[PDB]
Amino acid sequence: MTDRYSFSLTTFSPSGKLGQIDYALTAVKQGVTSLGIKATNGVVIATEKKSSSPLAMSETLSKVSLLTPDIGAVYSGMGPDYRVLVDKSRKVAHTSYKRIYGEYPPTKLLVSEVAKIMQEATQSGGVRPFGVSLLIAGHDEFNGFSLYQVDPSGSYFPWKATAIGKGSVAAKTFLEKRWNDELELEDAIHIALLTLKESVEGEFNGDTIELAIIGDENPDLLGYTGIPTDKGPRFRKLTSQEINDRLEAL
Amino acid sequence: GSRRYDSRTTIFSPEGRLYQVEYALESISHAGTAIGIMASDGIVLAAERKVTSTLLEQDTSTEKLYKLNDKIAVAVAGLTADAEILINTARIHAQNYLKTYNEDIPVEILVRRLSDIKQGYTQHGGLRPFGVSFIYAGYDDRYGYQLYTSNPSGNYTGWKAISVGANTSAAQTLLQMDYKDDMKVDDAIELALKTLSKTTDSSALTYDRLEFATIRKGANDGEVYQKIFKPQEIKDILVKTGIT
Amino acid sequence: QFNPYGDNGGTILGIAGEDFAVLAGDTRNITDYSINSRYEPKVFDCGDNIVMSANGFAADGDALVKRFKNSVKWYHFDHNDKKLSINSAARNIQHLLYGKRFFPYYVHTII
Amino acid sequence: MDIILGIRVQDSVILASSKAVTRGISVLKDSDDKTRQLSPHTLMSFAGEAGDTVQFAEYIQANIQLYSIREDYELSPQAVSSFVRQELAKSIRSRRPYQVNVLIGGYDKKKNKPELYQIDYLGTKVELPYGAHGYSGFYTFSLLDHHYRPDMTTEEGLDLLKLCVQELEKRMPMDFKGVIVKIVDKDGIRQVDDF
Amino acid sequence: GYDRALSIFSPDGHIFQVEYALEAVKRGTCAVGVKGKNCVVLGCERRSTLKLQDTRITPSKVSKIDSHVVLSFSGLNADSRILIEKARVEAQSHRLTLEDPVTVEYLTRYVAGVQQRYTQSGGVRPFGVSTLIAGFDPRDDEPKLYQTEPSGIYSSWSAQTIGRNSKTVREFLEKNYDRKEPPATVEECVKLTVRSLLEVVQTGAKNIEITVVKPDSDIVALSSEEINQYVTQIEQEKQE
Amino acid sequence: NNYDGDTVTFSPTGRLFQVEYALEAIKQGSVTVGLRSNTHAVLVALKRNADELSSYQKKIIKCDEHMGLSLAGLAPDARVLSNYLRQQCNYSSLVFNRKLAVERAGHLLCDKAQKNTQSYGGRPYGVGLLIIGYDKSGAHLLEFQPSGNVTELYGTAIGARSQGAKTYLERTLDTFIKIDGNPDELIKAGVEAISQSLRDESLTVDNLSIAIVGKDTPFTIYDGEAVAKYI
Amino acid sequence: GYDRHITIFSPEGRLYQVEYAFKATNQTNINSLAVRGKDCTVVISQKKVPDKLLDPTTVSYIFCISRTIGMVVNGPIPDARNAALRAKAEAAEFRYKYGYDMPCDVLAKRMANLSQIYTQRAYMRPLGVILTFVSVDEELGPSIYKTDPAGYYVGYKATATGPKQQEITTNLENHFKKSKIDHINEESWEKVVEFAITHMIDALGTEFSKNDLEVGVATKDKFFTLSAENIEERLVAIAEQ
Amino acid sequence: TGYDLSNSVFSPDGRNFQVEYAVKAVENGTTSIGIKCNDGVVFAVEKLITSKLLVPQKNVKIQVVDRHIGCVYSGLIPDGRHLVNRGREEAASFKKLYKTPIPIPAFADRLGQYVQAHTLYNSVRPFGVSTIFGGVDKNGAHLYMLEPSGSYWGYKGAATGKGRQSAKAELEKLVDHHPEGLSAREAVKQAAKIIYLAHEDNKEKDFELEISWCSLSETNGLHKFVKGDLLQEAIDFAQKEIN
Amino acid sequence: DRGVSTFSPEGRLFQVEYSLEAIKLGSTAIGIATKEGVVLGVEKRATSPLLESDSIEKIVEIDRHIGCAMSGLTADARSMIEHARTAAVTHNLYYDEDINVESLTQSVCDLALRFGELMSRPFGVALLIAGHDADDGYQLFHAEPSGTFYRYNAKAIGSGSEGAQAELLNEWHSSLTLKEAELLVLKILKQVMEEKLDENNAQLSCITKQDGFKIYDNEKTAELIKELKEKEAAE
Repeated sequence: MTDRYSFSLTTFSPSGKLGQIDYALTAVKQGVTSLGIKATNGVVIATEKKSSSPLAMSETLSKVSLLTPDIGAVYSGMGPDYRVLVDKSRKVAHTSYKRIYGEYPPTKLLVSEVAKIMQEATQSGGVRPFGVSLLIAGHDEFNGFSLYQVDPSGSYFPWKATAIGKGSVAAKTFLEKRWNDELELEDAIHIALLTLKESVEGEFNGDTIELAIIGDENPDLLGYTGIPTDKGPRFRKLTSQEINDRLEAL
Repeated sequence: GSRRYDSRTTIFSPEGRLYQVEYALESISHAGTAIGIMASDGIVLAAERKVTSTLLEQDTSTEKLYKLNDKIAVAVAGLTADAEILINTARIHAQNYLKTYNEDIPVEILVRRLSDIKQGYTQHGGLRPFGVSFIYAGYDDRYGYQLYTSNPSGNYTGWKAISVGANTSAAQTLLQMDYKDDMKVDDAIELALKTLSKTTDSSALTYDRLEFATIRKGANDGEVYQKIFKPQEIKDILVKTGIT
Repeated sequence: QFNPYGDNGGTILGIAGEDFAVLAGDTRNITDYSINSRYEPKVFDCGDNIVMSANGFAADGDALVKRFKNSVKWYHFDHNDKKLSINSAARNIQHLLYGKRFFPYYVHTII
Repeated sequence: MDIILGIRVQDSVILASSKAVTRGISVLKDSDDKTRQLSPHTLMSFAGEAGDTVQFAEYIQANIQLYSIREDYELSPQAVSSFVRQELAKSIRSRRPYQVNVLIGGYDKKKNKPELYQIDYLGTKVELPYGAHGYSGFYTFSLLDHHYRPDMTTEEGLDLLKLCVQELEKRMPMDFKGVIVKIVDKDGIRQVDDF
Repeated sequence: GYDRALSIFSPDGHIFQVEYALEAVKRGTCAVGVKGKNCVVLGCERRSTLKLQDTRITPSKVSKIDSHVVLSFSGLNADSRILIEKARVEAQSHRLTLEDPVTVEYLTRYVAGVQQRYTQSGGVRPFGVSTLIAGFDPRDDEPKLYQTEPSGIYSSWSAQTIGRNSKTVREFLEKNYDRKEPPATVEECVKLTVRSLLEVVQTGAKNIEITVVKPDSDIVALSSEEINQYVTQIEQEKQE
Repeated sequence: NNYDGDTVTFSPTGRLFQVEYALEAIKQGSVTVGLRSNTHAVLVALKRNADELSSYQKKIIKCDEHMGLSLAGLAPDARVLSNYLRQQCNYSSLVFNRKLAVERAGHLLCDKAQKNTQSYGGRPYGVGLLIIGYDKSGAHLLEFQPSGNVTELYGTAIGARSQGAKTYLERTLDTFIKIDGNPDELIKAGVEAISQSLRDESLTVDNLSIAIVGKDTPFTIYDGEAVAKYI
Repeated sequence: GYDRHITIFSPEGRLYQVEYAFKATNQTNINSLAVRGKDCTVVISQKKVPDKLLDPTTVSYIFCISRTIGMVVNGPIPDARNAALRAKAEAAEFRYKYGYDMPCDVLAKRMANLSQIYTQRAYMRPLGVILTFVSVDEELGPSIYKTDPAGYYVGYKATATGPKQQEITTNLENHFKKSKIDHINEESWEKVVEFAITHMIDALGTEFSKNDLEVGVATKDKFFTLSAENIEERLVAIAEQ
Repeated sequence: TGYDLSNSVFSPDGRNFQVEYAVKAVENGTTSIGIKCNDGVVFAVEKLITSKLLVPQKNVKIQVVDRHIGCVYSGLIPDGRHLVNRGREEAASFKKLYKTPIPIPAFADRLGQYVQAHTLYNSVRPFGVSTIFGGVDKNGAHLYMLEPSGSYWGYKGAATGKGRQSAKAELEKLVDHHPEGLSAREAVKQAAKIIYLAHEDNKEKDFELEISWCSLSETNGLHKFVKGDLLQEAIDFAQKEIN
Repeated sequence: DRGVSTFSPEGRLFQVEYSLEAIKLGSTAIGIATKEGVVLGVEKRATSPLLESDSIEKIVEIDRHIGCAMSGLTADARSMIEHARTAAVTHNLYYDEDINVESLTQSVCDLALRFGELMSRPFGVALLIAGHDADDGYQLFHAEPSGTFYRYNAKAIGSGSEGAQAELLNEWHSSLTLKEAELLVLKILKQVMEEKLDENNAQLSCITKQDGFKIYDNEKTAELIKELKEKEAAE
């Protein structure tokens, strides 16, 4: 009994590659396309809710997740791996930050913590790397809006806009043409919806697309009043109805 | 049992080298070149980013150059995430020393402990080594300005000028050719940028593919200042030496 | 509060001659002002021609004697049935007693 | 233990420490040296609980000597005193704290200044022109408040000390059997033999 | 904990991990120790495909373990630091409990024991290091030189060398060192030591280090010229 | 073949080869014999020497006043197992004031050996044991094998060429089983049984080892001049 | 390829051990199906007792996890019981720690997480089972949530599992295309059971006696299984139609 | 391949070959059975007489757990003992916390979960026994059989080892011919017969028969060994039937 | 590869058997028991003439009444000696007496199979343990990395052992004097040694009840070598 796997399962080959990390990235390649775009007054992250059977209720499977009231995540690769990373990311925001400083962490620092967790699955004994890439969008008081990509190695990079998974080469090209430093949030939502049509096969409506924003504070989403300095979450998931409203004027 | 799947990361080859250390060095040799040059009045750190996209957020970015404390910085060649693990360790180590002795940590002492951590992964525990080489740039009141490198073997050495990552062979030859002991910081800045300019695998060296830092005696009398260059500052210093 | 010790009374006595030795003890056993038994032996043959008594708190006395008897048995097992000499018994018993230096056996022992 | 004093003058630190070691109604020894050299320009005197004092002193000595060899370099008096403070501040919250008070007198060769640190068993550190632990301080502080000058010579410092030892031999109820005096300056540590 | 028996026996009765550790020693820069009548000298090659080295700050090859004992080595540099630190800690601990600095034999026996332990513990590989340990026992004037190797065996030597091309320089010392008459001075002993290194080294430039250890904790490193004087002078005695 | 790397691996026919190899060290072991009547139980063991200059390795170990054993195979493994028995007999005495039933001794040994056949990293014991004792239900003989199988017998033998003694004892069954009230006659039959397993050689004075336990007889071991009576 | 023996990635980014655990899922050759009523959630699974020596009452792949949650397993019984014991313990602990009954979807997520761990940590094998959890949730209403050896899980309008799962799946999709709603529009659970059995019959093209099926029903505040008798009474009503 | 070299590895069909290899060790063992009866259960087993030298009656193989449960098994005997030791610890801990003796279904899952746990890791080997066990609790009699995979079910009657097929056929006849039930004293006799019938598939060495039972009316719901007159009476009824 | 505690198909432990090969490569050690004492002698075998041979320590004191010589991977022996010394002194502390030679040897041998996956491999050194005690007199034991130990009237271990042992088979009788045994050890050592036996490359020792365990100085052994050649010449 007990874990006798205390040695690394990821190691250097003679050419210098870390095979398991490369292979994890390959699993990310097969994954469904997701992307993020940074506007001047917001960030949008989106992906396709590709359902497994039509008997499945795909509203019960959220690919875009709130981490803090001002930070959201989306991924490409292995869904189950992502789900547990979200669980851990949410928790580490509290244990390693909020319980200490009385406030939620800034985006890059939370990203830093997730990256640490993913790096450890690349070196610790008896585990394989996480088979996902994350896009994390957030806002914080002193850095404003930001967007980060985190890969299976634990490496992360800040982006103006990017995409991952299946059709990411084509989608990165599309975004290069359309991105400028003057995009207003609504423009970035529209560009996100256009880019995502390229990679989607079947139905393309508000029930097959999942899309969230980091934008203005939402006092109506707070749940209480009377603390002037608490103004509400900047993270908002767009509804099925909200997505369709934007698809007609497309 | 599990023995079947153990790669044995900490054994000697029949020649008496450490496979995983050698293979980690092979990995590092494909990373963005980083250069350190030491002058009588300061130190330069210059490093080349890994083949950028136009959409990368260049100004809120950091991949190559990190601050360990106010008197010490490192340039990274290898796996970024591996490097962050070691950097946080090094930052904590520095603060423990300051807490214990009420004095900033001597550069070598910090370098030695990080190198000892790397060494441990090559001798026990059966884990893969960190795929990282560092260039350390720092100042203390015992040796003044100092440059060191460490690599996955946990071996460290001091330098007047050194490169790590891709094309260190070409870079070392060029540095050897033009380096002089009495050199100033501003000459060293130029030497670093020209060396990257000639060894780079890209067509031309632009501001957006670089990180750059100096450690000078460059404020008010006897006290040391670290300058991590903003993108615009790299753009200017690139013109100011006539590479663009 | 619980008191882990009691006092079972009695007294013991040992005298050595030129080619013999005696170890004597009364056979009464008491607590407070009551007699528990008029015949409860507290002097024992431990093997290898050694007799032993550990007089005071009987529960401690019995535990000690048992541990020493067992010590003799393992001495044979471990050292090719060699006879445990009286000097060697005494030194062994010192270590049995001193092992509980901070929670003593409440006995005066004679072999 | 009982009497340890320190005075920092222009160019040196002087430590005076009583020689008596007493248990019950017997003076067991009258030539005890209540001091350890931590490095060639740093000296530590100590008083407090029997056994604890020497064990702590020698433990610090071993650590500083180890540091010296490792770096081929001598820690500054300030650095050593901070190390010592931290050890005592840990100790005070242990299962059994070191009940030891210390004075650290060192010559800092980078600054060319003598330095005197007073640290109690709680890890309470202070840098002072003159210091004392125990009942001694109740006489010597006010005496030194009066007679001490910042610019005194080593020789004026020794006279100032004679004044202290005289008062203590007059008013203290115990016979502390005189003091061993040591000077710490740019040339290291030496002992005055007729005091 | 990671447990693997990495040092184990092969059918011929060899422990390959220990023997491959010796290969790492063979690849290391050369090191020599020669004892005189009244001193010991330690010399070390430093390879010269490294110019732009900063010599003020690069770890030197001879390490003081205590004020009266020194240790040099050939093999993995990172491995050697671990042994030196342990040896340094043990030296202070010995002073603390025995109230006397270590004998050279004692310190050697300790370092050797550490090396041996790493050849029969799970989860660790042997040290890729051999060492020369030299000095003088407290209050003694008889010089001391010992060698240790990855297996943990240690022994005393009149003079000895380790690392690359040590077979060439052991050859030299074997015909040039007279047991009956050891280099009766510092000057003579340093010379013989530099002569043996020149059999293997190149130009005696920034390529030879020398450290001299005399009794009562008298240990001094020579700098370039003082060495260079020996280099020049021997070469002039050579044209014959 | 591919399935004999460790004890934690079944072969495709359901065999455990590392256990089978442990069994093989028993087969290269010097011969020993056990047999009993209704009043006594006896061990006879042929001791092996290294050469003419050496001692003849002990094969008989006392476990308690009423119990002991003989070994064939790896001796250090017998020392480990006998030491465990000594402890178990001893625990029964100190805690329950009760001499350990030979049958429980058997079950305890089976269970101890079994653990080493189901977990990674350990190995099976490489020794077989014959256990005799006299308890509250009379005389007993037990055969222990490192597979964990323990078996109660009237008589048996283990080691090289133990097949001869075992056939002899199989024929002699009705004779020895009723050598009650007679120590020296149970022994002689045991010494006879062991003789059916000798080759190139016969029983000498520093070569033969006998033990007996029974109704009014502590487990005692005879070697040297005290076995001359029997050759 | 040792990347085929433990849960590390293959060069094409795949986990073979997880894929082979999916193949063990069908070892029992049983099909199961679950549908939602208005008021209830019904699950049915085939019951096959080959050996005459078996006590048929002890042969089951349906489990009462809590008062409110039922679980049916597709996969070998030892792994199925392992999953059931764990889910029972997890549901009890949740109730104790948080003061309310563990929701079906939350238990599904929790078991899905445990399965995810076996796909990432080498020393644990995946369980060769698929787990269908059912309840009438106090917030969400009739609920079906299903777990697999990859650690994937999702809610369903209805679902099916086993070797002939595709047949049953398309059968059910075709009904929901026609009906245009999310569930069986029926008041009584008896009729939702009748629907389930009826659509299993069309899709598999076989008839069932009372001992060929096994049925579990979830309502507000209880999950229960049916006896051979309650099933016969249900078979009888389908026949008279 | 090499999928079969390490316990807990799925082969590409979805099998754990090490467990299937453990089953081979079980099939190689002696025959053992259990018959569920009116108000109880009966267990019997074939003990090969290796030699004259085995002491008759004194190498017992059926094992009691708590006071109301019998266990018999075929395969590697030590593995069976290890499993019963665990069963005993599980029964003690149930009784300690809950006071009532452990119900048979409850007991069956404790063994099941433990056996199943030995198919989860490559650092242990699966159990090389199939185990037949059961007894009487507050809900009546129960009989169970448990495989190396950890698979178990409730049985009307059960058999394993070399003669499992012959015994299975024999058991099937009793289940068809007695749909109202078999009495405990009746079941003891049938058990003897079936062990004798099943000994056909193993007839090199002759054998010693061993029987045990729990019956609410005949043993007061406790496990006892069948010896003496009742044993010989059933040996004779078996002898009669092979002739 | 394969686990460190694996049996071969012949029922032997691979790792133990392999350590026995390493011992065969070791320098020669010989011991002879008499009624007047036990002699222990070894071949120093310096790997190079610059190595100072008196620093070669292959004979070692365990207690006043117990000595030990070694052959094989001799660095492996440090911890066995350390254990031996502690077991001897500890026994004297607990029992106020000398520890039996057999008991000491059994204790050392208890370390031996404490390897696996406790140390990572068996010891690669064999020991000759020699001493006196009041119960069994002068004794010589050969302790192996198998955990087995054997009492011997005389025994050789190391490279020249199969030759030396046959020689000891012929020369040993129950009445040898200590002096006869010293010469015999010297004689058999000169036979199997590569280099020419002298007082610098071989070493003698004995243990007598009266003076305990002593290592002979080089002057004293030189004489016994001189006395040995004169005996051989004179017939």
